[PDB]
Amino acid sequence: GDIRQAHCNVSKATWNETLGKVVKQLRKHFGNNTIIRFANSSGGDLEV
Amino acid sequence: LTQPPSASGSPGQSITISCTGTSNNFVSWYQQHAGKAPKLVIYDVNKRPSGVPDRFSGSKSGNTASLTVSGLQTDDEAVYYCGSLVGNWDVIFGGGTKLTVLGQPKAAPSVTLFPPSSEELQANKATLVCLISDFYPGAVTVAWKADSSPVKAGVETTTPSKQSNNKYAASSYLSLTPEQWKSHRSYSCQVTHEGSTVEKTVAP
Amino acid sequence: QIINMWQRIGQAMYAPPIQGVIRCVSNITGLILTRDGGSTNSTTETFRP
Amino acid sequence: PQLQESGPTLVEASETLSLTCAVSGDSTAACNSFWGWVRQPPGKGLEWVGSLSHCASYWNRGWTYHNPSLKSRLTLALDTPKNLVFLKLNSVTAADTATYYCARFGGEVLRYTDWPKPAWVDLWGRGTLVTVSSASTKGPSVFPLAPSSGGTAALGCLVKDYFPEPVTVSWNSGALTSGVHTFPAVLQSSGLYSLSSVVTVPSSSLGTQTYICNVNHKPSNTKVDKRVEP
Ligand SMILES: *[C@@H]1O[C@H](CO)[C@@H](O[C@@H]2O[C@H](CO)[C@@H](O[C@@H]3O[C@H](CO[C@H]4O[C@H](CO[C@H]5O[C@H](CO)[C@@H](O)[C@H](O)[C@@H]5O[C@H]5O[C@H](CO)[C@@H](O)[C@H](O)[C@@H]5O)[C@@H](O)[C@H](O[C@H]5O[C@H](CO)[C@@H](O)[C@H](O)[C@@H]5O)[C@@H]4O)[C@@H](O)[C@H](O[C@H]4O[C@H](CO)[C@@H](O)[C@H](O)[C@@H]4O[C@H]4O[C@H](CO)[C@@H](O)[C@H](O)[C@@H]4O[C@H]4O[C@H](CO)[C@@H](O)[C@H](O)[C@@H]4O)[C@@H]3O)[C@H](O)[C@H]2NC(C)=O)[C@H](O)[C@H]1NC(C)=O
Ligand SMILES: *[C@@H]1O[C@H](CO)[C@@H](O[C@@H]2O[C@H](CO)[C@@H](O[C@@H]3O[C@H](CO[C@H]4O[C@H](CO[C@H]5O[C@H](CO)[C@@H](O)[C@H](O)[C@@H]5O)[C@@H](O)[C@H](O[C@H]5O[C@H](CO)[C@@H](O)[C@H](O)[C@@H]5O)[C@@H]4O)[C@@H](O)[C@H](O[C@H]4O[C@H](CO)[C@@H](O)[C@H](O)[C@@H]4O[C@H]4O[C@H](CO)[C@@H](O)[C@H](O)[C@@H]4O[C@H]4O[C@H](CO)[C@@H](O)[C@H](O)[C@@H]4O)[C@@H]3O)[C@H](O)[C@H]2NC(C)=O)[C@H](O)[C@H]1NC(C)=O
Ligand SMILES: *[C@@H]1O[C@H](CO)[C@@H](O[C@@H]2O[C@H](CO)[C@@H](O[C@@H]3O[C@H](CO[C@H]4O[C@H](CO)[C@@H](O)[C@H](O)[C@@H]4O)[C@@H](O)[C@H](O[C@H]4O[C@H](CO)[C@@H](O)[C@H](O)[C@@H]4O[C@H]4O[C@H](CO)[C@@H](O)[C@H](O)[C@@H]4O[C@H]4O[C@H](CO)[C@@H](O)[C@H](O)[C@@H]4O)[C@@H]3O)[C@H](O)[C@H]2NC(C)=O)[C@H](O)[C@H]1NC(C)=O
Ligand SMILES: *[C@@H]1O[C@H](CO)[C@@H](O[C@@H]2O[C@H](CO)[C@@H](O[C@@H]3O[C@H](CO)[C@@H](O)[C@H](O[C@H]4O[C@H](CO)[C@@H](O)[C@H](O)[C@@H]4O[C@H]4O[C@H](CO)[C@@H](O)[C@H](O)[C@@H]4O)[C@@H]3O)[C@H](O)[C@H]2NC(C)=O)[C@H](O)[C@H]1NC(C)=O
Ligand SMILES: *[C@@H]1O[C@H](CO)[C@@H](O[C@@H]2O[C@H](CO)[C@@H](O[C@@H]3O[C@H](CO)[C@@H](O)[C@H](O)[C@@H]3O)[C@H](O)[C@H]2NC(C)=O)[C@H](O)[C@H]1NC(C)=O
Ligand SMILES: *[C@@H]1O[C@H](CO)[C@@H](O[C@@H]2O[C@H](CO)[C@@H](O[C@@H]3O[C@H](CO)[C@@H](O)[C@H](O)[C@@H]3O)[C@H](O)[C@H]2NC(C)=O)[C@H](O)[C@H]1NC(C)=O
Ligand SMILES: *[C@@H]1O[C@H](CO)[C@@H](O[C@@H]2O[C@H](CO)[C@@H](O)[C@H](O)[C@H]2NC(C)=O)[C@H](O)[C@H]1NC(C)=O
Ligand SMILES: *[C@@H]1O[C@H](CO)[C@@H](O)[C@H](O)[C@H]1NC(C)=O
Repeated sequence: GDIRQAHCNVSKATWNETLGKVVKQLRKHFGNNTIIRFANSSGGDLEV
Repeated sequence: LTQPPSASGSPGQSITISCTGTSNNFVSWYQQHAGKAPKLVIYDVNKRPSGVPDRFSGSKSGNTASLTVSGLQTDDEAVYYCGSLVGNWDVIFGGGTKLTVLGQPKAAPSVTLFPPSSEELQANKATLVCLISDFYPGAVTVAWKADSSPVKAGVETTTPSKQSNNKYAASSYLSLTPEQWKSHRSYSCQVTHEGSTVEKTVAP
Repeated sequence: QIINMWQRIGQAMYAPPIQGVIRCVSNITGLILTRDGGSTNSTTETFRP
Repeated sequence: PQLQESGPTLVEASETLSLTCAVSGDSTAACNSFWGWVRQPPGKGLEWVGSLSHCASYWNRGWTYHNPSLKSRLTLALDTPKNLVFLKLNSVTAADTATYYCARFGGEVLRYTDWPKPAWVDLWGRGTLVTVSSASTKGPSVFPLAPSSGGTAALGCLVKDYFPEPVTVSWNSGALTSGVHTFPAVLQSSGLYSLSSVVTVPSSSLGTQTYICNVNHKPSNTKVDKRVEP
């Protein structure tokens, strides 16, 4: 079949909308105005 | 794909036939004996299949693909087609190259052109027939002209066939209306054999 | 195919191969997140899975 | 591995051409190759028809490739259990008259990237000739060819539209052997057949001595002799 590596799909519009709604909820704690940056896993076991 | 119309060689000599229009490596060549089915003699450029002699080798340089047959023999006389994958999944074939390993000796073709008859014109039909014979190799292209300008309509040309004297022969049939036959005085028939051409002309 | 989840030692499971192409659709209903310790607490905050 | 083509060798114009290939020694289920057809019109080059394969991926139930020109009028089909290949051509014309070969396509079929890529036919069939005609059995129209070189000229007899083959043309009923020639048949755009003959005779023989060819056609029941004069 296809010579490919396994892949996972996420729709750009749907993930973004949630992020925008979620990032506002963190500001009910971390303060009205602040910069929230997202980043991938730090490091560890593969499961992590 | 553009494949040369003809190719000739003596037994033991090496022949190289080309093909152009191949941008990929999917190039493949085929061998079809007259009155038989085509057989694949090469694939994936140079690579050979089962039961195929070492003397068949594929090659591709730039946009040009090439087949090479060394040590010619009787069984090598056939029509050779090339083909390759193009675009997404489509595949095309060349016009094919006719390679002949016939006995000696080489000779210029011979043309005899016959204008429509009087009885034929009575049926409101006009047909001119070019008879080409006694040529080597066995592949010839035929062209038609009226006075000066060429004739692209009504042209029927057939693959040549070997004769009793071992010389190949072919016939092209031009069918048109009697109106255009009487209007245009002379009708020329051009027969191209290995670069050199042989011409005939008829007028009522 | 060979996995030890839940930090299990002494037992490793081999996931058997599956005939054909596997396709699956699931809902993503939530996340597991961590906050960085580097602070600069009053400046900005970064979150990671 | 053997490919056996089967179906009608004679079909009428504008109708549906159907042909079926029977494979032996291999499975149509096998994902190593594609199955399709390649047609070769009489005295012409090889033209690709199409091929398909049920061996699919996650977004399709298979793959099917059609030649852009023949796409509208053709349908390709594979029977996996019965190991058979099918070809159906709608609205067929005498231009579609060809020797159809059952073709097995090799290439990047067993290990491809994105879509599968078939490029060459490794295994052929013997093939069958399908002739498309809008008419029935017809008798040939005979017209004489009047000559004019080199001390001895050439004259012949013209054999016009007929069907089916063969036709035997002899000069003076086998009176002359040396210097006698006959050209093969030609398929017309109207689905019919045509050919001719030629003989070389001295100019000194021109006179009360004339030449007559004997035409013979078994299917249409035609025996016609015609004298040739310049
Ligand atoms: C995660 O997300 C990923 C996205 O980020 C996602 O990837 C996407 O996956 C889906 C499927 O999962 C993909 O969708 C498929 O794409 C296939 C390939 O599409 C490409 O190719 C076609 C064809 O292009 C040729 O033909 C046209 C028309 O002639 C020409 O205009 C082209 O220039 C080109 O022509 C060359 O080739 C010809 C043939 O060799 C030559 O004759 C010619 O001379 C040229 O050399 C293009 O149309 C596509 O363009 C489209 O997409 C681009 C993207 O940039 C747009 O810009 C553009 O505007 C177009 O929208 C593209 O380039 C499709 O073939 C496939 O559709 C087929 O299958 C469906 C199944 O339902 C059928 O309904 C449909 O009709 C198609 O069937 C035909 O094709 C199949 C084989 O694919 C045959 O089996 C079938 O019988 C039928 O063939 C017939 O038609 C053929 C012409 O189409 C003809 O050649 C045959 O002979 C026969 O008659 C489907 O849409 C999608 O592309 C992926 N996208 C990306 C970005 O990766 C991933 O899946 C996600 N992951 C998961 C897990 O979900
Ligand atoms: C991934 O790769 C794999 C390959 O590794 C791909 O798998 C292949 O997929 C194709 C497509 O489905 C399969 O073809 C189907 O075949 C079945 C019959 O299968 C049985 O018989 C096969 C042949 O056996 C013979 O040959 C072998 C080899 O020589 C020989 O050893 C054997 O003794 C025997 O002589 C077997 O190969 C096959 O084995 C497979 O399955 C086993 C489990 O059953 C498994 O253990 C094996 O390892 C192997 O994988 C099996 O025994 C056909 O019935 C079927 O035809 C229907 O389905 C297709 C779509 O799948 C459809 O297009 C057809 O039109 C047809 O559908 C009609 O008929 C159905 C009933 O027959 C009916 O239910 C449908 O509703 C439909 O009917 C309607 O429409 C028709 C018109 O279409 C109409 O007339 C009706 O009235 C009605 O309206 C397929 O052709 C291959 O078998 C399969 N395997 C291989 C090895 O190729 C796979 O596709 C790839 N992709 C994905 C995503 O997985
Ligand atoms: C979170 O939740 C979501 C949603 O609940 C979960 O998604 C679920 O994922 C399941 C798979 O893990 C999936 O189960 C599938 O159900 C499909 C539908 O079944 C119904 O329809 C059929 C008719 O098609 C009915 O007969 C049946 O009774 C049901 O009513 C099945 O079609 C699926 O089978 C196929 O997929 C699985 C893997 O997903 C294969 O193991 C299986 O063999 C099947 O794959 C074959 O068939 C497809 C075509 O159908 C081929 O494309 C494919 O290549 C395979 O074909 C080859 O292999 C078979 C043998 O395997 C062979 O016979 C054949 O000839 C070929 O060789 C599967 O049963 C749930 O439906 C799905 N949920 C929903 C709502 O759809 C998600 O997993 C959850 N998340 C987690 C983490 O669990
Ligand atoms: C993960 O996978 C899932 C499943 O594949 C994805 O969810 C699917 O997303 C697709 C596209 O986003 C969506 O497909 C459309 O569904 C519509 C119904 O909801 C269909 O109507 C539509 O079909 C038309 O378009 C196709 C492609 O252009 C044509 O092939 C088809 O014939 C249709 O065209 C018709 O309709 C027009 C008028 O609209 C008419 O003029 C034509 O004549 C013809 O009749 C699409 O197929 C699926 O519905 C989604 N599935 C689900 C369950 O939601 C998801 O997006 C994937 N996620 C990621 C991140 O990749
Ligand atoms: C990320 O989320 C934002 C919303 O916060 C998405 O912006 C959306 O962009 C589309 C255009 O691509 C907007 O549609 C537009 O609608 C207006 C009004 O009908 C129309 O005038 C435009 O022509 C266009 O159709 C959409 O309204 C907008 N969202 C909101 C809430 O306004 C963005 O699309 C998301 N990311 C991605 C992947 O685009
Ligand atoms: C999460 O995303 C980050 C950002 O891309 C990934 O970090 C990347 O890690 C690779 C190592 O696997 C880095 O390659 C390294 O490049 C440097 C500079 O050339 C070189 O000195 C090293 O020898 C190595 O080649 C890569 O640079 C780095 N990305 C960046 C932007 O620096 C990280 O891997 C991702 N995490 C996971 C789990 O995927
Ligand atoms: C993912 O979410 C969707 C929507 O919440 C689920 O689909 C719903 O299923 C219920 C079952 O009773 C229906 O009543 C709803 O109508 C469905 N939604 C829509 C929009 O129609 C879906 O089931 C969820 N995923 C899983 C795996 O269950
Ligand atoms: C946060 O916002 C609320 C109103 O949304 C306001 O009353 C409060 O003063 C703000 N806190 C700040 C800016 O620190």
